[PDB]
Amino acid sequence: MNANKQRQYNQLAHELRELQTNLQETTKQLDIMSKQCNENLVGQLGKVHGSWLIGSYIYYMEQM
Amino acid sequence: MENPHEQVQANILSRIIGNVKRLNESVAILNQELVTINNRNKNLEIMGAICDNYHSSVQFNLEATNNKKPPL
Amino acid sequence: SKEETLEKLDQEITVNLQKIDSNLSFCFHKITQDIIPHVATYSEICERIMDSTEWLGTMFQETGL
Amino acid sequence: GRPGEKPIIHVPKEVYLNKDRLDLNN
Amino acid sequence: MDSIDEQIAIKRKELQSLQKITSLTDGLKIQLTELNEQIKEMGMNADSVAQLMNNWDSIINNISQAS
Repeated sequence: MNANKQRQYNQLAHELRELQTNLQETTKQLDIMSKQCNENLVGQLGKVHGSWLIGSYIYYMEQM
Repeated sequence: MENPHEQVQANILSRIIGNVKRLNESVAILNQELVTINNRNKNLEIMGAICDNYHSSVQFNLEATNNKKPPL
Repeated sequence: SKEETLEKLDQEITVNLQKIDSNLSFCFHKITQDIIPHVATYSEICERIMDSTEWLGTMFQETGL
Repeated sequence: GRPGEKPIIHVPKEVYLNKDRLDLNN
Repeated sequence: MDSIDEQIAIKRKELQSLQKITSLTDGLKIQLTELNEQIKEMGMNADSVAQLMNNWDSIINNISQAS
């Protein structure tokens, strides 16, 4: 077949390999950042801080 | 003489290569942003760990002595 | 019909390549115009959370690092 | 990156004073 | 020119490869959209957490004013 088609497909393969590597990396990064979100932000920070705040709220509203 | 389909397909293949290159650039910048945001956010694990530890500490301190107040 | 098959397959390759081009462009637009700004908003929200918790940071770091 | 103020609760002494002393004068 | 059967078979294999490419790219599109939706959900959760944490500086300001 045509030489230009040959070279085009051949370097398409390389670009797709590199894209696959970048997708592995972004999967890793998204997993890590998600983990930080659900466990630290919401599971640890949000849960405990909201517990303190809402307990204070119910107590000081009971102060009526 | 040459089949025009061959030429048009070569052209569209060039376009697709360019588009894949743009996609690669965008994904690389996305990865950079994610790395930066995680590195900056690393302090929040510390904050959450200490807050959770303190919460558990006060909970068992109310358990240990009989000073735990009744549930409102 | 034996020659016509080659032309038919050529047309099929053309339309398929056009579909691939469209799909790849859609992916690029989706990423660039949606995911990156969302990540930026998440970063700003995390910074706001960090800002609201500075006084805890001082309270703890001043005496216990 | 600058550190926070060691006294967290800063008394707004200056703004209150600069006007309250004139109010007391008036 | 090359035996017709050879050309046609090569073109069929290019057909089937490009058909997998098409279906796979549609899958990639829907996957990216769903990932964007998930990031939106997680960002909204972070926004809610930030809104909850926003009471702390209000408390600090109230104490400073009452001082």
